[PDB]
Amino acid sequence: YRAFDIYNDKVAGFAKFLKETIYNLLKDCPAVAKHDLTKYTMADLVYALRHFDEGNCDTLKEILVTYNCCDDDYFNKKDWYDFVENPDILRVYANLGERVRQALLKTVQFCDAMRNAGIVGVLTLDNQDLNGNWYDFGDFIQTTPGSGVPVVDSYYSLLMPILTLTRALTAESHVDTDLTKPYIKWDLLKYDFTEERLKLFDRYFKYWDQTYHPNCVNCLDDRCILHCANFNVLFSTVFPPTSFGPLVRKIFVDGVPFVVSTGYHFRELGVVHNQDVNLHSSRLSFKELLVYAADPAMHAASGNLLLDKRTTCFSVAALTNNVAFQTVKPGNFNKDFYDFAVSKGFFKEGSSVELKHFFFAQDGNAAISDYDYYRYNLPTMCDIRQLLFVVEVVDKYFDCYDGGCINANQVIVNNLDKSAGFPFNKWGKARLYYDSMSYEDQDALFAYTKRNVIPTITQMNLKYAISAKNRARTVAGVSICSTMTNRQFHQKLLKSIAATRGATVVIGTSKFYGGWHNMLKTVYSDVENPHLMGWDYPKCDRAMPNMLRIMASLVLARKHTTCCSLSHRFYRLANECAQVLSEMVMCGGSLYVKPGGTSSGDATTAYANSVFNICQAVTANVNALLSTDGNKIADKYVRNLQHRLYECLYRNRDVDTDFVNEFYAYLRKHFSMMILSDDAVVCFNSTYASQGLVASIKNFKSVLYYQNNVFMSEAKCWTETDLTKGPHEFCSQHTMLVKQGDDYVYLPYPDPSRILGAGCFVDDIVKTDGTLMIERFVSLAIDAYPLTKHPNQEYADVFHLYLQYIRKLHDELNTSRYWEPEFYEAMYTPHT
Amino acid sequence: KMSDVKCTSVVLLSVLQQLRVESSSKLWAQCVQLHNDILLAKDTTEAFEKMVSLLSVLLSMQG
Amino acid sequence: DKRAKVTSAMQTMLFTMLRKLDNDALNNIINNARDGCVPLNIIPLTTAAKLMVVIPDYNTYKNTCDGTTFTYASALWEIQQVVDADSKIVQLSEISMDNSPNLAWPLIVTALRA
RNA sequence: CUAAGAAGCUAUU
RNA sequence: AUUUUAAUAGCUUCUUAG
Repeated sequence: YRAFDIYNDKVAGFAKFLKETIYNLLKDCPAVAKHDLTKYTMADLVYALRHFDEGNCDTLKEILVTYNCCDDDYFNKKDWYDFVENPDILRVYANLGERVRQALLKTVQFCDAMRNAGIVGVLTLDNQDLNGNWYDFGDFIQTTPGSGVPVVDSYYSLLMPILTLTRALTAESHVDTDLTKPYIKWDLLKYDFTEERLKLFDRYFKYWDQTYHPNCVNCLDDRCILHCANFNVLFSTVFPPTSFGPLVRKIFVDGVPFVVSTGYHFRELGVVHNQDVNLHSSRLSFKELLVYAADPAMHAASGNLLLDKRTTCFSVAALTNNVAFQTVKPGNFNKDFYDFAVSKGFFKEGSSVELKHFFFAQDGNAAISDYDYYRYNLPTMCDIRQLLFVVEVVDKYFDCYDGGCINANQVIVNNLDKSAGFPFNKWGKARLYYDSMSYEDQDALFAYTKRNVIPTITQMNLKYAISAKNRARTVAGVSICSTMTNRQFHQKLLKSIAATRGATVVIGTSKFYGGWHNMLKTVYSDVENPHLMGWDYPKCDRAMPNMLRIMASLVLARKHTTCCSLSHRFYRLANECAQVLSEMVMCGGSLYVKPGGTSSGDATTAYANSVFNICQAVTANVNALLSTDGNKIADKYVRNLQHRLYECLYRNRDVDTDFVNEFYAYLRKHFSMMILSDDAVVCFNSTYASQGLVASIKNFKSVLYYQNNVFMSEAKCWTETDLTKGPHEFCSQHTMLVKQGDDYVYLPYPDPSRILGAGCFVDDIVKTDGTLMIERFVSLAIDAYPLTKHPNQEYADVFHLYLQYIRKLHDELNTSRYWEPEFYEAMYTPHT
Repeated sequence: KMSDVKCTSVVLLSVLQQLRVESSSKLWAQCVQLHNDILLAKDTTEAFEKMVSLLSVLLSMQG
Repeated sequence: DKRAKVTSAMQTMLFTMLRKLDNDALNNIINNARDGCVPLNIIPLTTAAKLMVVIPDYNTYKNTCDGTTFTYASALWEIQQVVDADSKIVQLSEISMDNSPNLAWPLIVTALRA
């Protein structure tokens, strides 16, 4: 049992199976072992890092212990195979990559020797030796010499998400390709990196089909951008990390030299230059004044150089001379609630009448150690035709709306009591920064940020919240100007999703007034034998690929076809990638650099997490559908879906609308979903998930292993085996079925220790006045109504304890009166 | 009855914060570490050793 | 006016910092570019007036800095203050194995360019 | 005087 | 010192009804 990549008329896919005289043309080339090896092939090393599960991971174990990368006594240690708890596993993976370079250069010597010979033929990934030899021929064809074509899409496209894990291009940083020789040395002042990057692409990837452009402003559509940036993730690890980012320019005004940006050299999006440039300023205009004040190039030159060894990240400077740390405050105890809580015969031992959750406190150095949690971010770079099919299937989950550009007269603010962001947050709030300019100036700054790029500064400080695990999470905070462009550029679709009742995306709509019965009736829509799933992503804010964030941002702006041209969208995408992906983030008086992932303070954050969750859902279904045998599944429609799917990925170049609509029909009909930004319940047909037509737990385990590189344990996920009772946890609520009236209504109830824990631990001594706690305790009484119908008695005792303490506080200070149950049962009537 | 150990510990840490002894950070890291060790316990006499150590701490200083 | 006061505060922000800038050293690094365009991350790296390093424990100081002088990034430096979290000057003859239980860590150093 | 609906402000879970 | 979503309670204005 090995792994094979098959393109036949019967069965197509990538799965396990049960298993001429052209040699005298290629007999004098140093790439073919002579005919009549190594036992394990290269595609098994492709497969076992893509299809990983514990218990059947033996093949990976002899592949690692064969080639002297590891001994066999590191593996009797418990908990060895996870990135999040074993940080030393990345070293023993990293010893493989020189054989990967010796593979790829041998394929370059295969392809260049093939094109001069005159052979038209298609290459398959399973035929490689692990040393570098190719051996399996037998389906090629002859032509005129010097005109034969290679078809190299499938090998390179499936090879992509392991090269940046195994670090195959870390050996280009030497002098002349030997490991024992010293490293290559550059002059510091280089910033172009165009000619030698292009000859690197015509050294390693010389016979690729579509034209790579090293810059992205030259590009012609909204699909060469993902192509060029997905190549540019891999090439941007060779070059030293000083020479990436913003650039400088010398300018004279008021007798004083200054410094200002003129363009950016991205990790991914190539080289862009400013079309507006001035040699001297004669006066001052407030648009360019905000441009100059938003730049931290004015802060970076006036700081001391910083060398940090606390973390493993790159640094630029420290803005002030003095470094200080701050501490997380602990909380306060309500002894009146506990003192009356023991008077009702409660808080014994010998039972579960106790408490679980508490407040926690953190030291001064917790904050920089919470920044250190970005070290699980890795350079990851994904498949190119698979993502090209995912980016068209995800368009039909969101083409039920209307959206476009607006003006400053029709922008809707929610609140004006916020923070501002560095360096603007020392003088004025957001209200002062909307009171300054006019409508014509906001039209001008919409027109000028389609011509120029702006940098910002992320402020960070801490928050206080209730936890069940000793941990802190801090905040992220974005400055004004990118958000103020972002409201104008996106706010129509932001309100258009959040005002339609009943869809796949479930944000906006409410659990009260009989909404939860409509929720779970939309879940169980047209299925036949349903069970339920559910999961939470392990530290999703601290680790994310950059291709998934950029492809999530490009999906959310398909709608502007009547207002702007391509360059305006290019400057908006460049400002988005400069403000959410790699921004010089500050953590406590020191200007660091962010490796990549979502900030937790942007305007378009949670909807990007929702389409991100949709992206792992649809990649999990296509990865489960491709990786099964075609000689078992009974239905002919599924088999034709499989063959037209694999042809639509790896043999076509344009889009096909009909298969996108048919695949959206299948995924609507049999894998119905409900997602609110991290947390899902899905409703799978249980006749198929044992057979293998849709996803399960294990495919989500595998796809989070290879594309996201964070392990998810089996204890966090779950599966419910009943139609009647609902999900086990869904946004930390529990589900039962309650008779009320003439039918049965789903009343969702919380954890009881949350209700017992939210009252006695308040965070402020000033909050021990009852003026806020009367509506706080009656809102908790609304939240703790559906424990009354539960057949265990202690939660009804908790409900009556809260009722008597509400009566005590009302003495100390029917239908419309909240001190009877007739008011609270009116809240869950389905008629408003 | 062992929730009373936790409520006495959190009201004594509320006392010990407003005594203003945070600036000497070396004892404060150990005190917050043992406070986190108090709240995740299951036996009582080990927790009784932990709370008589914390009463020794809050009767030790004259802040 | 609010507009005039935010223009005033932004004006004195962009004019009161011009001390390390308006130097000859920015001209010393800006002159040899092909178009007067240099990457921003090596703007401080040639012309830093100071270096400050945070140190977490004893063994990283055994690897990193010894004596009064050391070398980072083809430049010589000379160490003047070493300071802790209580903002006191900790001394140089005391830093060894024999005091590593007692004192309070992490530490902050500073220097000047030779 | 009251009920219903819509809009703006403060404050909470 | 973040962003988005709903619910309650309180104020005020316009409209409709006796």
